[PDB]
Amino acid sequence: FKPEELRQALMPTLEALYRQDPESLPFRQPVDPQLLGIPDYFDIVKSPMDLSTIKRKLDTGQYQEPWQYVDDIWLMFNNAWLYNRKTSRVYKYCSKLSEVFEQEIDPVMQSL
Ligand SMILES: CO[C@H]1CC[C@H](n2c([C@@H]3CCCC(=O)N3c3ccc(F)c(F)c3)nc3cc(-c4c(C)noc4C)ccc32)CC1
Ligand code: NI
Ligand code: NI
Ligand code: NI
Ligand code: NI
Ligand code: NI
Ligand code: NI
Repeated sequence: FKPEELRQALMPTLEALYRQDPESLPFRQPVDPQLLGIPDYFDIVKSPMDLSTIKRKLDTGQYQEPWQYVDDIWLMFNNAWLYNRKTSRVYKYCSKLSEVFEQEIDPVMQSL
């Protein structure tokens, strides 16, 4: 896997997430527990992940192969499904992003 060519295949699936409005809005920056006043967040969520961090990882070439990228995307989703209640807007928005992601990523993984 050449990093620039891998980035060209993976990045459209990240943009597809960012395009989701409002559903990507809680995911575009790292969760800020001090601003949101949720001091238990880093207790429950051991490994934070968000779209901005995944973008930087993609841009800088830290994904050697596509399943590490998939793994971080799902970590983002999984953190929010763990921390947030099923009835909450963030949780529902998370499920929406995951639905978009599976639609986007499956053709890309098969082409890779
Ligand atoms: C500047 O952009 C705004 C900042 C406030 C944000 N916000 C909000 C605000 C505050 C409360 C009321 C509300 O409805 N919010 C909100 C706002 C926009 C959304 F798209 C959304 F789904 C929820 N709640 C957030 C929750 C989380 C979160 C994630 C992801 N994982 O664990 C937690 C906790 C992250 C952000 C939240 C939503 C986007
Ligand atoms: Ni593009
Ligand atoms: Ni939408
Ligand atoms: Ni390499
Ligand atoms: Ni993982
Ligand atoms: Ni598409
Ligand atoms: Ni699938």
